Order: sequence, then structure tokens, then C-alpha cells
Amino acid sequence: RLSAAYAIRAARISMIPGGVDGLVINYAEGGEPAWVQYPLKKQKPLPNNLCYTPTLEDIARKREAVIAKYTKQPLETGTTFTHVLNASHLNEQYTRVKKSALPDKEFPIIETEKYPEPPILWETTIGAPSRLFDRSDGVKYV
Amino acid sequence: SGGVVQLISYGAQDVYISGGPKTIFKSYVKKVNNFAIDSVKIPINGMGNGNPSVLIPRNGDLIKSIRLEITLKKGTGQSFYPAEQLISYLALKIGGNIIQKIDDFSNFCRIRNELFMDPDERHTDYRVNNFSSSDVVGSVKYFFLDLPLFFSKDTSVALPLIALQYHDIELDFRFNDVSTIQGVDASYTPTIEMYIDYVYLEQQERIKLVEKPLFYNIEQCNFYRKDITFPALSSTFKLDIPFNNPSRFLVWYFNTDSFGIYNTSGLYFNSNDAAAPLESAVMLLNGTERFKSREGMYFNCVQPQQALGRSPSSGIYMYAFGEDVANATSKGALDMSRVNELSLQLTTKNATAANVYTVYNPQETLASSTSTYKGITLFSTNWNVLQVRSGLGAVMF
Amino acid sequence: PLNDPIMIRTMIVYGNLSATYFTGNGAALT
Amino acid sequence: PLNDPIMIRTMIVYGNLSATYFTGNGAALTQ
Amino acid sequence: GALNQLVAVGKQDAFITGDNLDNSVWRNVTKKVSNFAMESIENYINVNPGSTTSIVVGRFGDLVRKVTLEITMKKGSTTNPFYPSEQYVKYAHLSIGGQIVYRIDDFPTWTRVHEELFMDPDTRATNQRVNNFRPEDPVGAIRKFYLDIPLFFTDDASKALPLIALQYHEVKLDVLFASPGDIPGIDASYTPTVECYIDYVFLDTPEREWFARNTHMYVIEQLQHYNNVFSVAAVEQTKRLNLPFTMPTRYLIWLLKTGADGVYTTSGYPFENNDSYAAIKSAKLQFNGTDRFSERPGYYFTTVQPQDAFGRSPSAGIYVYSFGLDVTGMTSKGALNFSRMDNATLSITTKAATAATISDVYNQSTTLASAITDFTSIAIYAKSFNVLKIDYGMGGMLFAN
Amino acid sequence: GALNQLVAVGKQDAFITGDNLDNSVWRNVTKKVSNFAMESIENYINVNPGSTTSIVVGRFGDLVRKVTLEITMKKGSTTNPFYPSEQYVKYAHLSIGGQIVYRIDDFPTWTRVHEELFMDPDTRATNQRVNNFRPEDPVGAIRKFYLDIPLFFTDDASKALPLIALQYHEVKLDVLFASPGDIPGIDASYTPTVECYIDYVFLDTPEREWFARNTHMYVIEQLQHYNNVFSVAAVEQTKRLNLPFTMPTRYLIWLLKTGADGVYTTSGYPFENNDSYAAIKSAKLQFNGTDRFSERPGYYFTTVQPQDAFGRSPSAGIYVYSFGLDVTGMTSKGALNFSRMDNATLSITTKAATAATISDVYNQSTTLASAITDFTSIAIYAKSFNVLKIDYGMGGMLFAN
Amino acid sequence: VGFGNKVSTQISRNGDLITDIVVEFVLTKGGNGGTTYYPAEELLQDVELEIGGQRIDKHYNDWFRTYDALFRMNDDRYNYRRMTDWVNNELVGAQKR
Amino acid sequence: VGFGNKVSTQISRNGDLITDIVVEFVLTKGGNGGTTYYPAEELLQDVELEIGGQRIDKHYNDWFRTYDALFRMNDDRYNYRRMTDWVNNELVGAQKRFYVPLIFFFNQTPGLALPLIALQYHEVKLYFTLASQVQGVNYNGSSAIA
Amino acid sequence: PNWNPFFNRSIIVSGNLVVAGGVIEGNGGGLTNSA
Amino acid sequence: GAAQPTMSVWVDYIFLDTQERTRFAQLPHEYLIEQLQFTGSETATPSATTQASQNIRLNFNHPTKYLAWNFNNPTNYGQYTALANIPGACSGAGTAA
Amino acid sequence: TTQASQNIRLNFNHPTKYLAWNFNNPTNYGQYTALANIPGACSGAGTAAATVTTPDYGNTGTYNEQLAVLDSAKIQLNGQDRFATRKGSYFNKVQPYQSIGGVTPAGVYLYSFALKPAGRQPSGTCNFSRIDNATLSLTYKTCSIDATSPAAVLGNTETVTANTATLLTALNIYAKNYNVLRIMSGMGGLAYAN
Repeated sequence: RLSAAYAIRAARISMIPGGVDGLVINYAEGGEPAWVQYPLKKQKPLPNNLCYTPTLEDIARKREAVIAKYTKQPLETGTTFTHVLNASHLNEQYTRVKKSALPDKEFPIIETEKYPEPPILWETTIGAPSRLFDRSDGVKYV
Repeated sequence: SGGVVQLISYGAQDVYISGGPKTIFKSYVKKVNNFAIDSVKIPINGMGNGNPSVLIPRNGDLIKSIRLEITLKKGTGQSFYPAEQLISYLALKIGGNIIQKIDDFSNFCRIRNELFMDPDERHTDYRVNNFSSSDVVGSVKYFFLDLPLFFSKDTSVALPLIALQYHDIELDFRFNDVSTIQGVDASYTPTIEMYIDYVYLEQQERIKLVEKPLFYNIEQCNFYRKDITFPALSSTFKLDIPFNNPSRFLVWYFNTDSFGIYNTSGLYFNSNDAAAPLESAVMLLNGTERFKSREGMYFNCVQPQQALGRSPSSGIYMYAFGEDVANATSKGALDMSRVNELSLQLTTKNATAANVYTVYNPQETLASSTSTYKGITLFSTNWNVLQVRSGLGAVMF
Repeated sequence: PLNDPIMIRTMIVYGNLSATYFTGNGAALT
Repeated sequence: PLNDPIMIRTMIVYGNLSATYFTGNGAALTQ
Repeated sequence: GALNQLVAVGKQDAFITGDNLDNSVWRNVTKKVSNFAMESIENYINVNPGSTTSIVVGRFGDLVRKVTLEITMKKGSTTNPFYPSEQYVKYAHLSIGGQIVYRIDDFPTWTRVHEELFMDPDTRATNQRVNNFRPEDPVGAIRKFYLDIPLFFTDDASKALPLIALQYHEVKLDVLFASPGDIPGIDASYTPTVECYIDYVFLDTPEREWFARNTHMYVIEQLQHYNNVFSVAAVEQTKRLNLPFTMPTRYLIWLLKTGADGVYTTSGYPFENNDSYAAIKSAKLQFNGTDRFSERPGYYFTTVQPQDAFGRSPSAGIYVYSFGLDVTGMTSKGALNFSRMDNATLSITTKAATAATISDVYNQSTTLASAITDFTSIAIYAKSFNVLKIDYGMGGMLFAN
Repeated sequence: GALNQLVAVGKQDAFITGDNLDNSVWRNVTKKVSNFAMESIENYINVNPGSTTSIVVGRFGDLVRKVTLEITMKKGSTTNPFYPSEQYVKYAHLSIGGQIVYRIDDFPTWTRVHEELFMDPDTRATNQRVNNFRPEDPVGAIRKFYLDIPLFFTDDASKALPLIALQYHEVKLDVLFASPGDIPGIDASYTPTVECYIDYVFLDTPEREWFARNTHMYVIEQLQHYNNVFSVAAVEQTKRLNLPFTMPTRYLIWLLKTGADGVYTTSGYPFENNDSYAAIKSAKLQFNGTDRFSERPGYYFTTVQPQDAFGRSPSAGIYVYSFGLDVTGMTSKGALNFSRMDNATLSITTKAATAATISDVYNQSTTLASAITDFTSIAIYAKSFNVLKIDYGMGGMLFAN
Repeated sequence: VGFGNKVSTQISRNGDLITDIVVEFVLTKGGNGGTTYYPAEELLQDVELEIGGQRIDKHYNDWFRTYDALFRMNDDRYNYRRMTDWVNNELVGAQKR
Repeated sequence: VGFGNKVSTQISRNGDLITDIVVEFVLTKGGNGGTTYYPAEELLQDVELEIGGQRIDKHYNDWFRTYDALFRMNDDRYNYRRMTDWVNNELVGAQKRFYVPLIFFFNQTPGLALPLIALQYHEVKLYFTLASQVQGVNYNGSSAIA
Repeated sequence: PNWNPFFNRSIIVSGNLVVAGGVIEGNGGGLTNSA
Repeated sequence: GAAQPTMSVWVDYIFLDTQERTRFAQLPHEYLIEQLQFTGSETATPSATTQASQNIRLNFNHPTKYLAWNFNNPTNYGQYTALANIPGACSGAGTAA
Repeated sequence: TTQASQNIRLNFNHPTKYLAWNFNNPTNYGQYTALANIPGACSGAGTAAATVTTPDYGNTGTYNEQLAVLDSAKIQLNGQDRFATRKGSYFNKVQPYQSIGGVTPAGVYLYSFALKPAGRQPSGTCNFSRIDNATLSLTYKTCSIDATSPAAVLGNTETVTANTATLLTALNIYAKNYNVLRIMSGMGGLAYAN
């Protein structure tokens, strides 16, 4: 229980984080005016650090790029023929790729069917409950 | 003047935790679009032939739940969850494409229900799957097994049947011969009949429901089994995890040659971990350990106590990848398409004497283990996406 | 609940038991 | 308070059973 | 270790993960509500003739949220009484401004259904600890019982009776207590002592003043009751039960009772979960001559309908059908309007009285013990919606019925 | 069939049917949260020779939610132990930056209350499965118990210790183990092995950076403990106990114990639901000489207050009164500020310690077993509010106590 | 197909209009002459027509008997019974379509 | 399914084309070696193909036997015998899984594969007639095997 | 796992108690067990 | 030893010519068709000295051609009347058996 | 007492025509089936000198399904079954019937991805270089029949076989592949290698 006369002394000796600014403090002894708040500083820089590492959506993009790269390209080329004759060819392509770079997207069977007659709204009915016609329940007594 | 004093007892301490416009006594309401539900009795094809299945008829706009009514009799055998043990297989396919496949059905249903159902739903589950012991031999009663299909978990992911105008939904499943149950009661052809719960929507919801494309974030079930010869000594089994889709939890256990028995105790509902087969386990990702090996009791009770709240019977072990496994919202999952190596190492307990109360060490289990156990099973519940566009539904991945 | 007092295959009790009637074989003390 | 008992109907146990002492009307089978 | 699952992601994952916006699991946001206090205030009962008791709720606070009826009785005999605190009460009619707005008729029947159907183990066990005196205690022991009155506003604080907003007329509860010697079967002729304690909420001045002066329309539940005389025979009888209800309902309950005790089955004991002791074969609920669903077995209605809606299932003899898919939350999710369907009928087919005992000669599925010929009635309960409008210090029902 | 429910509608339905906007229960409005990983990193524990051992939480992740304290022990007697894992722990003091912020004093007492008050049948039974071992197992059997310490941040992930945001100091808790050879009664001259496993949450850079850099203010609970001597005599004695508590609280619990074992009733056994073994006849709370409510019986505090506060009632001997309308959720809904009221008092009237052989000759309502004269003390617990401010890598309490 | 079971048929749109539907049942009697009474008629106890998910009509066991007993007349009703019953004092083991 | 019964099946559109269809039976021999002669082929008597309810053709019990004896040859005909009969002097009580491949226009070569993707408005189904008497399985000559 | 294993203490029965198998205990009781 | 039935549904299809097929396929149609409405009830049939009355509440809709009704013994399909020891009115009628 | 299941992990790469396998007794070349006291199956078979541990070697191959050890099998790709479970008799008779057109003796099994695996023109494939994992799931017959009693061997059901089947201790799974042989300027090699 502070009187707000001790708002800074308390903040200091108790090592309360930052300053008293933006916090609500009790005042004197009665009619507790609990609305007494110290304005928060806007010139409040965040700690300056290098805590960040690559974001996950960027990793996801890289992983998908890798899946696309090895869909068409080999993993390793047995470049045993480099300056041999004219054989730019005869270098075996190594194609088993680790799981993390394989697609797991399945065949787009929704998009390839191309039904000649496009969809219709499957409306059904049991008819109108005509015994209830001209019988509103919104009529009030006056 | 109790309340008056409590209001006078105010100060800054209260301002941090309460105050402002928000009033719980505001007496506000929420509304939903109108709907109506009924149960349509439908026939099952091939029941006495081979592998039966049903086609879901268009008797409504959405499918919210399917349950199967089984009627059979008592015959002194004393069996547990007959309704579940009469069924061996259940799958649901959209347009011939399987999207939920339940293998080892009777144990899956029992374990999924014990893990996720609370005292009131689990107790009723019992009531509608089992017999009443007080009944006369030869009595006949109705069983109502709720099928653990991915769309029945939550009203909101009901199958948008109206939105699947070109191909239908088929549920294929298989039955055990009635005589299969170790405690089977009778050579009585059970009456087996399915009811499907249909939802009717308002017209303006039907219009936007079919016109716009739908994406449902749904559960898929899966299954792997590897048979073993259970050791007398605490050796370690290398259980590969040949799975792909992202998952929130996986459950494994050592099965026997009966139904529902996951430990060596020989009592049916076993709370006593003394009969548990697993000493410890560690999960590895890309050939490297995620955590220090934890004992079987951790995975049997401590992990589900945090993830679900409910602890299974002894012998069932679970590991979670998220914070709230029972939620309809995804709360953390591991992506098994991107981790190069997935394995779970299971170290079994050492064999000791019968009369199970006798077991002395966490590392000890019964010598009866070598005879009773036939294998290790693994279930993994995965997230996938059910896409419905222009009358066609399919799983995206 | 405590209203279907039917058990299968096992039972042990620590304290005293109180009941109206009874049945079963006999291997009892005194 | 969930296990501690109050039996309102006939209790049935299909197996070996034990207790410390008993108190009630006797019509058992063998003794 | 675990970071492997954090970085090992792809499109399939990104589809179902969230963005960096404020909807994540963590980043706790402090939630605040207005400043209020709760007080439990003794409310002295002016009426004790051993007949209808009028309990007037004094305006001792701003809102009233819960009503606790405190009853003191002694154990009249060796047999354990079955909810003696609720059997002593025959009905409770809540009125506002002189208009009756909630009727709890055949009170122990609605509360036992309410407990078995809508309360979980921790609250069911508690309700019994303060109502159902069955420990092996000596005969003549005196106990204080604390029953709640299941009124429309006691389920959620947000519907608490806004008494401060009712400046001209009060709220009163008419409770009739049945004579102690009529039904319980276990009574000492010791006149019960009845006291009532209810709570009050006190709002701080900004909301208190606004709330009292701001006209507000409260959407509340009402309980409708029906019963008739019902009997069974040695044949599979069928009866059409009229349903004289109005206003949208979320579910409808019916139960077959031996109205001598809280027993709905042939067992003759307080509880049963074995459908073989209940006498209903099948039923369907019909409107206007057309069937919403085919006849389903009696067991179906006891367990499957309430399990799909809310997990819980009552004892046998209690049968429930739900119109919507959620009947315990405050949001209305499906209801059938009994004011628009002119002919509402409940069709019940019973089981035959053929057996002497259930354990010996119980037939396959359509009979049970002849003890069912001692059944006296079927009671039907339903919860409907109405609007309680509090305007210029007076209240009443928006929809007249 | 069911479609009749949608055509037979009218104005009455206007108060339950929603608009054409997506407020229906289908066409799910999907919520998504960011990707994260969690790991259980084992903590080294320094030697605990019947003394304090410090458990230091290192920065091996971004947030920590729960602390699991695992103890491996063996049974040394035929007596079945009662929460031997909790009896072995005597207290745990949690400090942040060197400042003590949360304490669990007389630890087995608070955790048994916590379990009965907060845990449902499945969670409660499970918590027993990992803390008790009661089959008729031989003496010398070794079992590991998994005791979760109920720290203020364990109940909801979103309040998990924001360690990444505390770059200049650590967080630790001091757990003391007083003795295996005093109260459990199962000592086998065996020093139990104690290990601690805690979880970590790992967030991706968008939230990890925001969270580690921005200022945070968490509303947290604190546990305050008081005890005094509380004897009971053969006459209806009263006690007037000062309540030296501070800060807004949601509820307070007080219990009478035989601090020799985990027994709060004269029965000599845990979990007794029969008030004939409990001493308190009635009680009231008082602040600055003015009474908060009319004296309510002891049984009221054990079985009625819990229904509104928890939806769960403890066994007798544990008495609770709430100030808010919800004491288990995260949002504060009513509290009494014990820092503004100078004199808080608990006034207890007991029953006469004159009864014996309770099942046969127990008096009616004013007595309890004379064995109550072996009770020694009353313990009072309360949960108060405080604020954990995290700013520029340092954390602490706003309100010092 | 069986006693007490529900079966259905989807109507294949082989033609343009659909009219007369006759359901064939093959039964073997276990009784003697005069011990049967329209056994093929009570066999179909609940038959109903849906078009597009909703009910058009629903007929019952005793409706068929009540309607034939009330609305059918002549040689036509005798012929009807020939189609649904045994009318020649047929003995145990007789089977008829 | 059973002796003398007629059954049918409709082909779910699991894929785009239909090619080989194989009908399998589980059957117990009621006699000793030499008592049966293509008992799986006798059991599976007639097969009728419809596309959208329009009949394309119908195969009969005796035709299957003629086709096998007339066009199937060398290793292929013996393998067939293995697919439909007991060929190792098996004795009474033996039970085996038999396969009887169908021979419609789309059942022998992929080039005539049935285009279900292009027939979404004509459901394709097979009607089967099963034998009432199968030699060595439920009758020996005309004598019933109990 | 609830109610299927054994008990702690003090079972009060308002009706009969029926067993198949054997009962392991002995005490005074009804008319017999006292001769 | 009673056998299960064998059954199938035979549908008479009508095939129209080319020209009217266009008219039927393209044009709107309305048909004036019949429905059956049915719910079961139970009687109060006395034995001696009483001619009981019973008021049965009817739940019907739309333009009704007629109301027909009958009484049955639920155990015997079509037993509209009482059984008696007269020709054709019970088993063994006319004899001591 | 049991029909064991065994998960055989495959280590194949490239587009293939088919997977074929057998269960071999390593001590006797070509012994893919159980041995039993039936004609031609064992040394001395049919006489009192018969022994079921030694085959009548020149007639080692048989066409008797009851001496097979495989009850059922399915191939699973990335955790999802490639086709529904088929009985061992399918893989021995049905697949080579429609795919090859010849007769395969008992104990040798084939599953094809190819329409004409016997031909050299490609007729379909399965590319095991892009499938992360594949498993051949085998269910064995219960080998409970006494091989010396022809009354039981020639008269039992398809789910059991003779006790001598337990000697078939080696499993030989083969994959028939595709590759491309490139020839250029006097040198050559394969286009792909894994």
C-alpha cells in the first residue's frame, strides 16, 4: 500500500521494471482515487538486439522452392566426364532425394474432371404450410 | 452491507484486474441461422456377403454424425464393448478416394473414446456399447455405437453434402464373425442397422454454401502395426514411423491376442501400471533425440493429463505435439512430410513372477508377457484439408 | 455411479463391511 | 467423494472377495 | 530437439498455421469486467402455515442470480430417504410484477431429471450431499439441506434478475411444500424448518445507474409442464399424448414414473441404468400428422439423443429428444416452435407386462416385469424461449400464451 | 421430416434466428495459431539432504509453462500412503530475479486442497494415479511419481513464464524436502531419487521477436498462507481469527487438520463426506468490525459455495467462501481488496466434541466425534492478484508484500 | 434382405415415365393348408416413396389389407390374393413366388 | 450370396477406366479328389453387363467353360484350372480361394478399357446368377452333400 | 479407470451382497457364525 | 428352419417418342396426386355391462377424399373381428378341439 | 497360435515394372514351399520311409496352395496402402495370369505396376525414387499341420499350412527396373543411378 508519495522510491528500492510511467498508484489514505495513473512515455525504445533468425514463412518458401528444384533437377551429378572427350553426357543423375524435399501435394482430382453440365443448387421442398397463412404471430394486443 | 463493503474496498490493485465498459451483466445474446436435424434409417449393402458399405442418400444438406445400431443377446460370456468388437474396419471415402481409414477398429474406438471422452460421455459410451450384468441370459438389447468419423467431432465441420453434387460419399467397413469375441455371448445374427443424422439449412445458406469454395481443416486417422516376439529382457524395439501428414498426437501400445487388453494384468480395466509393458521411450527426429527417455507411466498418464485431461487404462501410451489435443482448432502439430527420419524407441520391461501385485520395480513386468503379447501398434491423428469446389470434394494433400 | 454395484473377476477391501444380507461359499474366520 | 460407498441395491461380485469384518443377517451357503 | 518440428515445415503446414497477428495461443490479453460484488443475504420467510409459502425477494441488491432454499429435517426411519429435501417441495412458481414467468411443477421430478440429465459428477455428487441423505447415519439425525431452485436465471450470471431495474414491482416465489408425511415415506412428523438465502450482485455506480435506467429485453428460458394419468398392461399398448405447448423449445423430455417415489423403473430403487427395467418400447414425436423421424427404441431416447447433444445420459425411464444440437449453452442452437405447429403429439408404445422378475424370465426386448402395472403417469417437460422486457421499472412477458 | 421445423416459423423465432451473415454453427470460421515447438528439458537437481535444493530454470526456450517434480521412492510398511509424493515435498518458493513471487507453504496441505477443488473425476483420479500407489503391493516396491507443482503460470499456456523477455536474470524455485521418515509412514531408510522435468515453448521469430522485445504485464495469482492453533472442546467454543492477508482475492479456503497426516476430519480417514466428523458449526467473515453475511453453517461452506465457484465440492474439513463468481478461469470476476480493509476476521463456531461411535449413537446436529480434541491447527489459504511486469529484460511484482 | 430388415431400391431412370411397380417375394411355407393369411402382404410392412430427399407417401401392413379389403372388388381381388397367398390348401414345404 | 441366388454389384467410380474384373469365391470341397470339375466356374454361372441400365451382353455358365477350353491355351489354361479347381488330389474338407476372371470386351486388353470418367451419367453394374448345384461342393451328381 | 478396481473402506449396503467365487473374511453377523 | 425371402422390385417403365420427350423434359408440370396419412392408436374395449365411448383426436391435413378405419388384434395380421367357435371364425371351429 | 504379420521395409529406387518375391529355404535351391508327405513333394513320399525334411528335389516346385507360406499381402507407399489386401493365392496366380499369361508355381509371388511386364516396350511403372518409403506387409499362414499326415495337408483350409513351412527362413524381394544406357564417342554409362 503506497501513498503515491513513495511511487518512485518504491519503484527504485524494489527494483520494479522500467519506471512508474503507465502504472496505476494508490494515493494518500482515503477515497482511494484509483484513477491516478502516470502517463506512459512514448520515447520508449525497445531493447536493441539481434534475437531474430529467419522467419518460418520464409523457410516454408525455401522448402517449397527446394521441392520444385529437385522435381526437375538431379540431386547430385556424377560428374566423371568433364573434360573427357566431348562427353558432357554419361554423367549419371542421382535422384533419390531426402524426404524433406519431396512433394506431398496430391493429384488435383477436383480440377481435372470438367463435367459437361455445371452445378445446380439441390433445392428440395415439402411445400408451404398453408394452414398457417394469414396467421401472423407478430400481432400485439392494444 | 457485505457487497457494499466489497465495492468500497477498492484501489489500484483492482484497476489492474477489473473495470471498464465490459459488463458480464450486460445480458447480451448470440444467434445462429436456423436449422433442423433428423435421423434417417438407411440400408447397408452386402452385410451377409462380403465387405459391406453404404452410400449416403441425399436426405439433407449436411451430414453431422453417423452411428450404427446393433442388436444382440447375452449368453454368459461376459464381454467388453461388443458393439466395437463386432466391427473390424471402417473407412470413409469421397468419390472413391479414401480420406479417413480406421484399421484395428475395435481398439481404435475404445482408445479414442477413453482418451477424449469425459466421465459423462465415456460412461454413456459404456452403457450403449456393453451389456447390463443384471440381465437374464438370453436377453436382447440395442447397442448404439457412435462412429468416430472425422466430421462428427464438431458440429461445424459437418460434411457439406449439398456441395458435393457429382460424386457421392461411401462408407465401407467390415464385420467380425460374431463368434470372434473371446467373451462372445451367442451364435445370433445381430441386427445391424445404420442411421445418418441429416441437417437442413436455410435456403440463403445453401446458396452461399454451394456457390463459394470450401476448405475444411480436418482430422485424418491412420494405423501401423508391427508384430513382435516380446522379450523376457528389457530390450529396445525400433519402431519406424512411416507416416506423412502433420499430426497433433500419436498413440502406441503393445497388443495381445484379445480385444482391449493392453497389459499383463488379466483384470479388464487396469489402473495398475505394474502390468504395463513399457519401461521407457524416446522419440527421434532426423536421427537425433527430442527428449530424454521418459518412463511408460509418463506417457500413460502424465502426457495425456496435460494434453487431454483423461488418462487411459494401463498399456496405452501417448505423446503430444501441441498444447490442446482435444480442441477443434489446431494448437500445434509436427509435420511428418518434412522430418527426414521419424522413429520411436520402446524399451520393454523385464519379466518377473505372476500374481501381479508382486511386481517390485518400475523396470519389471510379468513373465506372462511373452505369451500374451503379439505386437506394437501405432495410431497417428493428422491434419489435412478437405476442399470442396464446384460439386467435387477431395483431400488437398 | 454407486448404483450398479456389479463387479467382474476381482475384489479386496481394507476396512469393515456392513450389509443386510449375504451369500457365497465359506472360508471364514470363526 | 466418488469411490467411498453407499450401496442402494444388491451388490454383485463375480470373483474372490475380502474384507476385515462383517455385520448383517446371515443366510450364506457353505460357512 | 523440438525445434526440428518448428523449422521442418512446408505448404501443407503453412496452410493450417496462423499468421503473426494477435490470435495466437500465447500473448495473454488481460480481460476486465465491471466492478461488482456478490453477497449472500438471508431472506426471512413470512409464510409457514404448512401450505403455500410465499417468499418475497427483497430488493437488497441490484441483481439476483441464485436462489438457495435451506431446509432442516430429521431422518425419520432406517430406510435412506431419496432426495428428501426436494420431495418436501411440491412446486415453485416464479412471478415478476404479478405475472407468473417460470413454473416448476411436480418439483422433485424436474430436479431429479435436471440433476441426472444436465449435471456432471462433481455437481451431481454435491447436489446429493446437500439433498440426498443416504450415509449410514443414525435414525433421527438432523441435517441441513441446501437445494437450488432451477430458475431461468440461475444458469448464467448474465441473466440475473435485474431487480434494480424493477422500481415499481417486486419478484416473488411461490413454493408449496408437501406435507412431510405424504410421499417421502421416511418422516418423523417433525415439522421441517425452512429458511431461504439468495444472492445479490452489487454494481458500482456507473453501471448501476445506467443499468437501472436502461430498458433492456432479456431473452430467457421458460419451463412448461404437462402430465396425465398413464397405465400399462400385458400387451404392447400404444397411446397418443397431447403436447399443449407454445413458444420455441430446444428439447422435450418425458418420463414414466411410479409417482410414489423417485423411481422410473421396475427396480423399486432410486437409480437404474438398465433399460430392461423400463417399460417404453419405442416412440416418435409427431407434428401436424407428419413424422419428423421413425420410431426409435426407448433406450435410444435415454442415451443417444442426450449423449450426442451434451455427453450425459439420465437413468432409465427418463427419455429425451433434442430439437437443436446444444441444449446447455446460453446460445440458442436449434428449436422447434410449438406455436406454429398446431398438432403436437408424442406417440409412445410400451412394453408388455409379462415377466415376474427381470433376472429370470425377462423376454428378448419387448417385455419386462409385471411390476410396471403400478405405473401411474408420464410427465413431460420442455424448455421454451420468451422475452422478459423490463421497461420503466415494470416487467413482463413479451409473448403472451 | 425435420424440414417442417424450418417452414413452421414466425416472429417468435426472430429472437433466436441469426442474420444472413456467417454466424451459423457450420461454415466453420477457422481460427489459426502460429507454429511452435515444445520440449521437456531435464533439470539437474543439487543434493537434497533433507534440505533445500534450488531448481534453476535456464534459457533453453522462450516460455515455460509447468514444472514436473518426479520422485522415486519405495514402500517400507503395510500402511497405504496418502499422496506420498506431496507429503515428501514440504514447500516451494518461486522467485523471479531474486524476488520471491509465489510460495506454496505447508505444501501437501495446499495440493490436496487444490486437487479436490480444481480437478474433475478424470483429472483427479489421474493425478492420484501418478502420486499414490495403493494396490496390495509388497513392501519394498519402487515406483516413480510425477507431481506437478501448481504454480501460478501452469493453468493456461498464455501466462507461461516469458523467459525470453527476461534477458538479464534467471528464474528459480527453492523446493525443500523435510523428511521421508516423519509423516508418510512408509519409510524404508531409502533416500528417494528426485528429478525435475520442465517444458519449454519455442516460438518462431515474428512472435518471438515481438514478445522478447515488447513490454509485458501479466495478471497473475499469488498464494498466501496463514495458520494458527485451533483446538476444539466438548462445548460449542468460538474462535475469532485475524486474517493477515493483502491484495484482491477471489476466494479463501480454511481447513482444520490433525497435522500428523492428511486428515481433516475425526474419521481418521481422507475424503470423508459426512459432516458428523467435521467441527465447524457456522462461520462468517468480518471486515473492520462489520459482518459480510449472516452466519452460515459449516456444511454450507463445504458443499454450497463450491457449486458456484468451482462446480466441485471438497470433502468435509475443507471450507471455502468465494468473492468472485468464477474462481478457476483466467478472467477476474469479482474480488475483495484485502489491502484496503485494515481488519479482516474469520469467526468460527464449532460443534460440541461430545460424540462417539458415530454410526450408532451420533447426536443430531450440534455435536461431532470427541476425537476432534486431537486436532491442533487451522490453515487458511487465499489466492490474491498481482501483476508481473516485464520491461527491458527485468521482471518483478508491482505490489510488494 | 430378411425378416425385420429394411432394404431400398434406387429407381434407375431406364425409361421416361415410371408407373406400375410390383414387388416379388419368394416364400416357402412351414404350415399346413389354411394356416396362412396373405403372408406376402404382411411381409411388406412399411414402404415409402421419396423424390429428391423428401417423402411423397408412406404405406403400412394393415393399410394394404384395409385398402384391398375395402377398395378392391371382384375376380380382381381374388386374383390379388392368388398373388399374395396360398389358395389351394398347399402343404408344408410348398414354395410360391 | 449363396447357392441358386442372384446377386449384383455397381462399380464405384474409384478411377477413370475399368479393365480386369476378377470374381473370387471361398469354397469347401464336399468330396475327395477327382470329384470336382471347375467348381468355381460352375458356381459362377451367368454375368450380365449393363452400362446405365443398357445391356451390352451376357455371359453364360457353359460359355465360360467353352471359352477356356477353346481359346485359352498352354500354361494359361493350366493356370486357369488352378484358378478354378483343385488340381493336387486334395481331399474332402479342403477350402480354397478361387478366382474367375470375367471376359467382357474390356476385360482382356487395356485398349478397350471401359471409360467411366466419360460415363458419369450411366452407372455400370454386373448381375450374377449363382449355381444351385455345384458338383462336389453341395451335390455329388444329384445327391446333396450334407 | 474408476470403480472397476477395489475399494478403500466402509461399504454400506442397503440391500443384499451377492458373490460368485469366494469371500475372504469372517465375523459376527446374522443368525449363524455364532455357535 | 424357416427360410429368408428372396425378393426383387419389378418396375414398368414407359418409353415415349422423340417429340413428346422434348415437351416433357422442357415444360413445367404439376400433377394432382394422392397421399396416405396414418398414426396408430389404441381402443378401450370393455368386457361386460359396458358400451364404452372413446373420443379419438385426429391429426390430418389437406383435401381428404375419405376416412377409413379398422380394428385389429396386433398378434394376427388382419384379424378384424373376434374369434368364435363358428365356421371360419377360429381354429378347429365346430369341433370339441 | 497366430498368423504373424511382418513389415518388410523396401530399399528400391527408380521407375519399375514390378515387385516379385519368394520365401526360400536356403539349404535347398528352389524350395519355395512347405514339404509334406504327399506325392512328389518329399523323399520317399507316400511310403513308410518318407521324410518331410528332405524334398524330392527334382520335383521341388509344386502347384499346391496349401503348401504356400503366404496368406495375404499389400504394398504400402508413404504410409498409405497402394491397393487393398489380397490373398497370397492372388499374387501367385491372378497377377501373372492377366499380366504374363503363364503359370507360376506355388511360393513365388508377383505384383505388377505394368500392364505387360513380360514385354520390353514400357507398359506403366512406379517411380520409387520419389516415394519416401514403401513397405511390403506380409501375413503368414499358421504352420500347424503335421507335414507327415496327407489327410490334414490335402484336406485343410487356406489359412493354415504344414509345420515345415517354418524352414522358409529367407525372403527374396526383387524389383524389375528401368534405366537408360547412354553411348557417346566410344564411352558409355547409365543415365540415372541411386
